[PDB]
Amino acid sequence: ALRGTVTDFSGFDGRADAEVLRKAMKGLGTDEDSILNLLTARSNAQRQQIAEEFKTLFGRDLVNDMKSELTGKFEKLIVALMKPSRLYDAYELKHALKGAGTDEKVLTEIIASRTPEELRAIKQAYEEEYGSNLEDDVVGDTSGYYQRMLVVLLQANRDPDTAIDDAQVELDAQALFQAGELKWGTDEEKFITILGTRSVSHLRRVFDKYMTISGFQIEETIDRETSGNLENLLLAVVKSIRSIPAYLAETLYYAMKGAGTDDHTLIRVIVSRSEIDLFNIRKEFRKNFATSLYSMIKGDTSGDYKKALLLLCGGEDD
Amino acid sequence: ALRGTVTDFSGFDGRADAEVLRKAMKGLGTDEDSILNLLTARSNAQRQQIAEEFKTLFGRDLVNDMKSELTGKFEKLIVALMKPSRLYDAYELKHALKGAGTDEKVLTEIIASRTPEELRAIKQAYEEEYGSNLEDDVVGDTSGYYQRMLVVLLQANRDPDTAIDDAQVELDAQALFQAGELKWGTDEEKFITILGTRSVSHLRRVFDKYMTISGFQIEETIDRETSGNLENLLLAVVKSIRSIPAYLAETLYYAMKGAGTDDHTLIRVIVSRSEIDLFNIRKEFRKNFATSLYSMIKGDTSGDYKKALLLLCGGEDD
Amino acid sequence: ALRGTVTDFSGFDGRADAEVLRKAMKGLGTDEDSILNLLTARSNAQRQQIAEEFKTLFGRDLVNDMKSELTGKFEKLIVALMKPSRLYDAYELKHALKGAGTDEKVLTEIIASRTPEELRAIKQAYEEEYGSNLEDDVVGDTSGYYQRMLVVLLQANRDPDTAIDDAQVELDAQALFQAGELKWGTDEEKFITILGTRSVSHLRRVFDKYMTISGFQIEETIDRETSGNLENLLLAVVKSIRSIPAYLAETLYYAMKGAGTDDHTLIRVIVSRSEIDLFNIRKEFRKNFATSLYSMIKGDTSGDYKKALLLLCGGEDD
Ligand SMILES: [Ca+2]
Ligand SMILES: [Ca+2]
Ligand SMILES: [Ca+2]
Ligand SMILES: [Ca+2]
Ligand SMILES: [Ca+2]
Ligand SMILES: [Ca+2]
Ligand SMILES: [Ca+2]
Ligand SMILES: [Ca+2]
Ligand SMILES: [Ca+2]
Ligand SMILES: [Ca+2]
Ligand SMILES: [Ca+2]
Ligand SMILES: [Ca+2]
Ligand SMILES: [Ca+2]
Ligand SMILES: [Ca+2]
Ligand SMILES: [Ca+2]
Ligand SMILES: [Ca+2]
Ligand SMILES: [Ca+2]
Ligand SMILES: [Ca+2]
Ligand SMILES: [Ca+2]
Ligand SMILES: [Ca+2]
Ligand SMILES: [Ca+2]
Repeated sequence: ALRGTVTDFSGFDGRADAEVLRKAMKGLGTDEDSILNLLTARSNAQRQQIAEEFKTLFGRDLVNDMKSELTGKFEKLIVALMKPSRLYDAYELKHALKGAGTDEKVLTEIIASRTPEELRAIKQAYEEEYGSNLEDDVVGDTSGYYQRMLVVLLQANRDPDTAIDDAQVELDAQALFQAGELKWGTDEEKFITILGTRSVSHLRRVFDKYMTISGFQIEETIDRETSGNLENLLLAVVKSIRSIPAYLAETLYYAMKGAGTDDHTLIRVIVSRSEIDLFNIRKEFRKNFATSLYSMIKGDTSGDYKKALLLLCGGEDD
Repeated sequence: ALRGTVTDFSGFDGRADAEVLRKAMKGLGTDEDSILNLLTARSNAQRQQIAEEFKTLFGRDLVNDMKSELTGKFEKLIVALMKPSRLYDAYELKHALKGAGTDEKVLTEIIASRTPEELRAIKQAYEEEYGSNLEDDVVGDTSGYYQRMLVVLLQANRDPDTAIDDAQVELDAQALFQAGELKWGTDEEKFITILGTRSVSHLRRVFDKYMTISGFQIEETIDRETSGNLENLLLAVVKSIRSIPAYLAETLYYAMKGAGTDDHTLIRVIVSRSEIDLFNIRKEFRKNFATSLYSMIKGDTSGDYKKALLLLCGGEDD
Repeated sequence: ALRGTVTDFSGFDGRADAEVLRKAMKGLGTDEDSILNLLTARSNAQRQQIAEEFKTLFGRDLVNDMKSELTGKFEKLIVALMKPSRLYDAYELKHALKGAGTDEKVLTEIIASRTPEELRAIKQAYEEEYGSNLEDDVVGDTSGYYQRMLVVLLQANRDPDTAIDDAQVELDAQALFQAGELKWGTDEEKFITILGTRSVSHLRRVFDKYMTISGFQIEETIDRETSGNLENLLLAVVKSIRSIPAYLAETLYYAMKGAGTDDHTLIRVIVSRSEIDLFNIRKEFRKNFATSLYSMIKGDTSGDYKKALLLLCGGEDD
C-alpha cells in the first residue's frame, strides 16, 4: 500500500561507492554529478554504510568532506540525505526549537503527520542525540492550546483502530458541534481530546457524520472557530487523519506555489518521506493539483539541487 | 508479615480519574477535597497512570497543575504522593545534600532504615535522575566516622542471614565490649565493621549477648561512647536492626511530640512507607506510645493536609 | 600462545587482603612493602574485589587512601595497577589528549598495538567514562595524514585473516612500491589504506614480497619517504603487524636506554600488558637486546617502585 521512491540498490558494494565519492572530491574542484547520481540511488541505510567504508579506507569523515566541497541548497539537500533516517525528524524538530524564533510550521507538520509508532521513535532518538526531553523543549517554546494539542499528540497514545461503534460516532460528532458552532466562543479542550486521542478510523467516520449534522466540513468549522497556530495544527491533524500522503502533498504544493520556493520544506518532505510514502504523495499531488510533483519541482528549482530532487522524486509522467 | 496502608484500587479507571482531577481544578478555585479523596485512595503506580491519562486527554502536566492550584503543607504532601515510589527516597536524599546546609537527619533516617535491596535501587535511581553518584555526593558533604559508616551502609553488602554461629556471637559481643566500655576512648572502626556488615539476625543475637556480658544495652554504650552525628547514626542502625517499623514509629513520634511538628519528616515517613510497612509502624507506635498514630496526627495537623494524612494512615481505633 | 606474568591468586580472600592493606596504612607511616607484595600478587579483577571489600569493611576508598599514603613513581605505579583493566587504555588516551600539549607517542603506541577487538572495547569504555567520543577527541587534537591513519585504525575494521591470495599480495606490494619509492613525493593515502585495512596475515606476506621486489624492508621505505608523527605511526603499525610483543619490547627498550627513564611508558607497558602478553614481551626483549627485561629495569629504577616493577615482570633468569 505505502510505497517510497528510494529503495536499496541491488548489488551494493559500499567500498566501491566510497572510492567513487573520494575520486569525486579529491583535488581541485568537485564532481557534483557523480555525487548526486550515486547518493540518490542508494537507500538511507546504504548511505550510512558508504560513510563507514569511506572512513575505514581514508580516515576522513564523508559528510564533513562533502560539507567542505558543496555549497548552497545542494549542500543542504545532501546533508539531509546523509542524516540516518532514525534521527532526521528529531534533527528537524531540534532545529525548529529556538525560543522566540521557533519555527511552528515544522513542529506542526511533523507532529501532526507522524504516527504514534513514529513519534515514540522520534522522542527516543531526540533524547539520545540531544540529551533533552522533546516534550520539555516543546513546552518551553510554545504556549496556549497550541502547546496543549502538541503535548497530547506527543503522548503517542491515540486509541487503536478497532471495530466502529456508531453511537460513539454520533456522540463525538454532536460533541464537536456543541463545542464549536453552537457555543459562544469555543471549547478547545473538547476538540483537542477528540481529535488528539480517538482512533484514525473512528475520526474519519466522525468527520462524515459531523458534515451530515452541521452542513460544514470539520475544516470549515476549524477556520470559523479558531485562528493562528492552533488553527494550523488542527487543520494539519484533520488532514493527516484523512490522508497523510494528501496532507504532505498539499504541504509540498504550498512550498512551491508563488514567488520562489520554501526550500527547507521541500527538502524535508522529499527526504523524510523518500522511503515511506513519497510514491503515494506523488499520486495525491497529481490527483489534487493536475500537475506532476516532478514538473513543479522542475519549474521551481535550479542546478544540481534540482537534478538531485528530481532523481529522488521520479514520476516524470505522473 | 509487612503490610502497607495503601493498596491498588479495585476497578481502577485512570481516564475517569484524570477527568475528575481536571474538573477539580478547572476554572476559578480548586476542589481540594476531591483531589485528596481520590489520590489517597490510589496506589503510587495508579497515580502515575492517572498522570499519563491526564496528559493524554488534556495536554497538561498533572503535577505542574496541582503545584499551581495547591499551597502550603497540603501541596508538599501531594507532590510527595505523586513522586514515583522508585524515585522518592533518592529525591529526599538529593534534597538533603546541600554543602554546609546538609540535612544529616534525612541521610541517617533513610540510609539506616532501608534494606540492602532498597539501597541498591536507590543508588541506581539517584544516578539516573541526577547524573551524580550518591556515594560521591554523600562523601562530599559529610566527614569523619559518620561519613565512613554511611559509606559502609551504602555498599549494601551486609552479610546474608544464615544459620547462627554461637561462637561468632560471643566473639563479636566481646569485641564490642573491648572496643567501647573497656577502652580509653573508642575504637569506632570496630563498631562500624560489626554493625555495618554483619547480618541482621546475627546482630540481634549479638545485642542480647552484649547485654549479658556488659550489663548495658548496646544503645546505652553508644550514648556513653559517642556523640553528635555518629551517635545518631549508630542508634538508628541498631534500632533498625531490632525493628525497622519500630525505628520509624519512633521517628514519627519525635516529629510530632512538642511545640509544633516536623512536617517534612511526617510527610516523608508516611508517604515512603505507605505501601511497605506503615501498618506495622502503626502497630509499633500504639504499643510503644499508648496513643494511636492517627490521634497524634489528628492533634498535630490542620486542614486538607490533616485530612489527607489521616486517610493515608488509617487506624482510627488502633 | 600469548601469556601474561600476573594471574589470579589461588585461595584469594578479598576481605583478608583488605584487612592487610588497612593495617599497612593505619596510623603514622606506611608499610609500602606489604602493599606492593600483595597488590603485585593479585590479578586486576582481584584488586577490584579487594577495593570493594575495603570500602565495605571500613567505609574508606582504597585508592584514595593509597594516594594519601604513597608518593612519587611508586604512587603512580600503584594507581595504574588499581585502574580496572577495561578502563586503563582509555585512561591513558584521555590523559594524552590535551590540545597543543598532546602526547602523540601514547596515541601512536596504543592505537597501533591494540587489536580491533581491543579498540572496540576501548572506544566504548572511553565514551562511558568521559562522556566524549574518542574519535572526535583524537581528530580535535591531531592533523594531517597522522590524524587520518589514526582514524582508520580507530574504525577497528581491519580485514579478517582468511586464506592468502598470492596475486593480491603481489598487487599490494607493487602498489606500495609505486606509491613510495617510484613516486616523486609520496601517495600517503595508498599506504594508509593498505597498512590500515588489510589483514595481519596478508600484510606479513606483503612485507616479504615488498622486500623481494624493491630490495628495501618496508620500514626502510617509510623512513625514506616520510617523517614526523606519520613516520612514527607507520613504523609502529608495521612493527605491530610483525609482532605486537616485539613492538612493545622495543618500546620498553627505548624507554630505559640512555639518560634516565621514560617512567610513564615503563609503567604503562608493564601494567597494560601484565595479563596479556608480558611474558612474550620478555622473550622478545631477551632475543633482541641480549639482556633480560628484569636486569634493565633493575638497573634503571629505585626503591619500592623498582621492587614492584620487578615483581610484576619476573624473569630473573630470562
Ligand atoms: Ca575537491
Ligand atoms: Ca564542479
Ligand atoms: Ca559548504
Ligand atoms: Ca463558537
Ligand atoms: Ca471560548
Ligand atoms: Ca480563522
Ligand atoms: Ca515558486
Ligand atoms: Ca482552578
Ligand atoms: Ca477550595
Ligand atoms: Ca503552589
Ligand atoms: Ca571507652
Ligand atoms: Ca578514641
Ligand atoms: Ca552521647
Ligand atoms: Ca506537636
Ligand atoms: Ca598511615
Ligand atoms: Ca614506610
Ligand atoms: Ca600521594
Ligand atoms: Ca617517493
Ligand atoms: Ca607527495
Ligand atoms: Ca624520515
Ligand atoms: Ca636509563
